Amino acid sequence: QSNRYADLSLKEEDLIKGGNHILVAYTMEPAAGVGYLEAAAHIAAESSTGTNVEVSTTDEFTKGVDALVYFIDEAKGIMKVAYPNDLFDRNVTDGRVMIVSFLTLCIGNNQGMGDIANLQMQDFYVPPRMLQLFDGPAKDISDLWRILGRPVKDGGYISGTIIKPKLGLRPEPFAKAAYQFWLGGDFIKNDEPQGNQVFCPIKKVLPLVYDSLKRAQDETGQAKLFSMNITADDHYEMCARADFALETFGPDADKVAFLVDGFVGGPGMVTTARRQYPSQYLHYHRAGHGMVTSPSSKRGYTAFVLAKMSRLQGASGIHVGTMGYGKMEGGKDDRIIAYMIERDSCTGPFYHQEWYGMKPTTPIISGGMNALRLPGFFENLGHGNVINTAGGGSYGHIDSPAAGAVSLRQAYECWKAGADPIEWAKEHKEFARAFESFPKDADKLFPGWREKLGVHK
Amino acid sequence: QSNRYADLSLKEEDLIKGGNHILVAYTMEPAAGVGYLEAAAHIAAESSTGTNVEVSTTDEFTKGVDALVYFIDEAKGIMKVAYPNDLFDRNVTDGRVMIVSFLTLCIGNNQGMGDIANLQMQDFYVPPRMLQLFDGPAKDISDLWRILGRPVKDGGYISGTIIKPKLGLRPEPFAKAAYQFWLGGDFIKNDEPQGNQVFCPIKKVLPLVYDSLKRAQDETGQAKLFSMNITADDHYEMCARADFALETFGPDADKVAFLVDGFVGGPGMVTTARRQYPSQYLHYHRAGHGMVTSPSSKRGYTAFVLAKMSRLQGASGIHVGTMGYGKMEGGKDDRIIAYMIERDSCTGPFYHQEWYGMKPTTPIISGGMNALRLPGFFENLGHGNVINTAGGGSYGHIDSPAAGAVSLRQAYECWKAGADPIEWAKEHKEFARAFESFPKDADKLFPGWREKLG
Amino acid sequence: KDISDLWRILGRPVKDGGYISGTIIKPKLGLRPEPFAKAAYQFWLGGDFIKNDEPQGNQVFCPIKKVLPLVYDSLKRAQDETGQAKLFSMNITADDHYEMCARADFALETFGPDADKVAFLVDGFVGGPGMVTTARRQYPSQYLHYHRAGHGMVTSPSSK
Ligand SMILES: O=C(O)[C@@](O)(COP(=O)(O)O)[C@H](O)[C@H](O)COP(=O)(O)O
Ligand SMILES: O=C(O)[C@@](O)(COP(=O)(O)O)[C@H](O)[C@H](O)COP(=O)(O)O
Ligand SMILES: [Mg+2]
Ligand SMILES: [Mg+2]
Ligand SMILES: [Mg+2]
Repeated sequence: QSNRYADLSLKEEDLIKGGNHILVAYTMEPAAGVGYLEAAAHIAAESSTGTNVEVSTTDEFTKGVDALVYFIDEAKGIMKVAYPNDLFDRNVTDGRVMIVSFLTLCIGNNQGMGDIANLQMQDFYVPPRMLQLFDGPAKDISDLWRILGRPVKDGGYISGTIIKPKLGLRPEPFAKAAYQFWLGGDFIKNDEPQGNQVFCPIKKVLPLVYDSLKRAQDETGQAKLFSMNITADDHYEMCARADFALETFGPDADKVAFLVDGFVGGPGMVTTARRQYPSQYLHYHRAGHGMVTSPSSKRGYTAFVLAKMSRLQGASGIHVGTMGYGKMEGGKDDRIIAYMIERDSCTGPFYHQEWYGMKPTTPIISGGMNALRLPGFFENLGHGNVINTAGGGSYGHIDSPAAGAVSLRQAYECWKAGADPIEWAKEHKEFARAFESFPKDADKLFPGWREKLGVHK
Repeated sequence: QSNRYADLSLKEEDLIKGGNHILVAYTMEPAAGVGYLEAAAHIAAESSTGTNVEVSTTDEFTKGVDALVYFIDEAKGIMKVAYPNDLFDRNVTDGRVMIVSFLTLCIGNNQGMGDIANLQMQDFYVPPRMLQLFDGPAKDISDLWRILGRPVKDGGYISGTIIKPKLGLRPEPFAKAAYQFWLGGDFIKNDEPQGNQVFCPIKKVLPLVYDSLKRAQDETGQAKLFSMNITADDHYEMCARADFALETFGPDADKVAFLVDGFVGGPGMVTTARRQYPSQYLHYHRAGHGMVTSPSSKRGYTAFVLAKMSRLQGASGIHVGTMGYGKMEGGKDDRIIAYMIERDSCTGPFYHQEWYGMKPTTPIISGGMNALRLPGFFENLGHGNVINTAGGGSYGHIDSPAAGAVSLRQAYECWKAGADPIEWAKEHKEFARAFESFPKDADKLFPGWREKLG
Repeated sequence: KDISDLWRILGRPVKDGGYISGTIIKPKLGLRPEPFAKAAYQFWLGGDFIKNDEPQGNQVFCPIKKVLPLVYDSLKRAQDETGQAKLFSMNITADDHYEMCARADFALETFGPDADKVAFLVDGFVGGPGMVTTARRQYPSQYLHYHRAGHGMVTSPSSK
């Protein structure tokens, strides 16, 4: 099928300039005894206009929408395919494109082919017209900065946490833990699985959470933010939770973000939040993604691809990991993921992308961070225009959750001032106490801290 | 954490009899330098009530809902976890459980832990009360048999296809292609990506397809079935397509199945079809699943787990592959996947499951099949109470799509009669002509066929 | 839905699960919410199944919003004490389609994790096919209890 579904003489520069194709770059390894080009061509066919044999029903018009392999490097195990724009599904309702079609064609059936050892998407290019037909984000970090009374341009670090334990707190205990963090921090979110468990019903816990928000706001003089999980199988269940949340928070309802477990939940749930509640910050939680985005995986698509898709879907923010600075699987090069979702112009691993003013998706950092690890994280990224949720780093603090929230903020102020963390600790109590809260991390990152800070009987 | 999130003295037999836990069996390999139990215990914690450090907010009540490792085999790389039922989310609207919560906890964050090399679910057990709170299927194959005028019990083989090419046919060509197959076959479905492309809009093609269904019904005197793709990001787009489909088919609207790309589309799209249009057969298409279900994968979950979940979600039927008899990745032991979704009582790789009358999900066979390959597939499976869609096997036939449909039916009749395929071909032209349509398959499966068939 | 779904909830064989004990709340009209809830609790200590009498709904002396949460408390209390599941069949009969749905929605929300144990009773003969289909099509996952009040006006042995 090489003759029909491959044209290795096409120039990528031309395919991009034309603006008539979505381009996709994969890593690929063919099965034993299978030629590399024929594998790529079969993938292109199975991912667009054909199957594994000739069919009587094929006409010449069909060939015009064939996906085409325009580049392969067998030595490097790379293949690139051009997908004509007209292949992708459109809403009958409003003509917009849908991400589920992109997934179906470009990373659907080709993941189960017997003649393919493995196939993973590394990057993709979206031309101007296709980008115009995606929803894109309706809210972004600047809306949160505005609420917090900080500059809508470069408003900087937003301190946050997840309520701990991840499951098991009853309504009153849950509301109290929320209150305690907000005395020092900006941002609280449900842990990914917390919803309407029988031991902590939503109708009971949420009004109490709002009371905690009000009390913290009155006492601190600062606005507070809450990100609520509305993930659910039933579309109308999602809307029921959402409707109840906004009514409950009343005059502070703009401060309610909606969290959706978008990876295991799928594009449907993300779009429900985005289209039915565009005026609420949409928080994309990627739980489960590791099953394909892991460094050891040669299937599906990468974390980078996921983040870039989420921006098109209309996520206000998305988890991008800790880039090797915490407890999940990530490395320092993952900073490109944040750049791609927050900048108007950025170059991915294979494709440069212009966003033409589409709103930025906030990079949200979570997973094993604390005040001691943050200075190193910020140095790698180059800035702090982020939301940083730290469950362990906050509730794990020896003094209080509030002190934990403060320690996170002081760590950012330390890095921003370009100061020495140990010396910074000498003038910032909460930050200093984080060393004693997480001594194993302290010994590794800042050896000799006990001696320098006078932490001894 | 081992002391808290593992109790290897718990008896699995007791955990099952109690009916208070969902049990899950994984393959697991810890990261380098990490002990197996400490890995397992950490996995249990991250999948329920805790994190990687102690927190001041922990109370004693939280421990009662801790997930517990109750079994490990470091040598075989197996671990099993008991998840208390109360952990899982419930609708405020109607109290039922949701599959996305099961996914979030049992195969969510645990796929990205740095101290875990890999982790994949092999099987799970659902106790009676949790099962009562799942939607389950509302329609099944017996509903199709009833329409087709066949016994609602063991109605047997349903011949089918996918329209080929998978993308690109315009409305009139598309509808004409549909008509040609139905002259011989029962069942047509959209290929997984076909919807409202600009070269073939739904409002244009669907009325033409219905015309094709009517012409074939009048001419064959047999009822026909069509499975339409309604997959879409927007819930209300799905409903727009569904509403239009039912109105268009009018008095035959009961013969319309709704196809959903449930893996890439997610539980949200499946439940939209299941709950808003329960009286329509819901066809679960598993496009994308190979990224975790592949034999080469050590992450996510297996095809078996996926299929078992789909039944809980309320799929009327789901793709289960060709079990090593076609072009995708599958083997003969995959027949257990079909058994688990269609039987009332079956034993999985790790757990026996009673279904207590929940409707069976139809095993749908698709992917590189033709009349020559079917006899081997049926012998392995043991029956033909299946829907078999063959795109290439049908439109690939040298004579016609109708002839292709007949050859598929004749292949089932051959196996059912326990006949020799080469000798069966001597009395069935359509079946015989399938040898010439796919000579390469013919040479492998039936060497010397050219001489015997002349 | 059918009786096998009820057998399943009750933990009995889904095939030939046998006798389901039940009752109607007495007096047929007149109990206030607390008295009504108490009567429900008392039967459920021994029985499986309770249903509204055919006319009981939202009378001014016993509003639905008041009584239904109390009935659910009684169902829970009986379940906890007997270790047996209990069933309740609620009248949602009403002229207005949207009144029926309001009652149905409120009932399922109220019963929360036990909402599958709520049946919907419809006075189908005097109420007509419209009301029956409303329950059947808008709430198919809830057991539909057809009450034939009024039927005797034509079905009587004396009727021709
Ligand atoms: O459940 C958890 O583990 C977290 O709350 C982190 O808690 P801690 O702050 O206590 O570690 C986050 O949901 C994960 O980090 C998500 O991972 P990611 O952002 O990589 O997708
Ligand atoms: O798109 C296709 O390739 C098919 O129409 C097969 O066409 P052919 O009959 O022409 O091969 C099916 O969708 C796949 O088999 C799905 O795979 P699975 O059932 O394994 O999920
Ligand atoms: Mg979490
Ligand atoms: Mg297909
Ligand atoms: Mg009565």
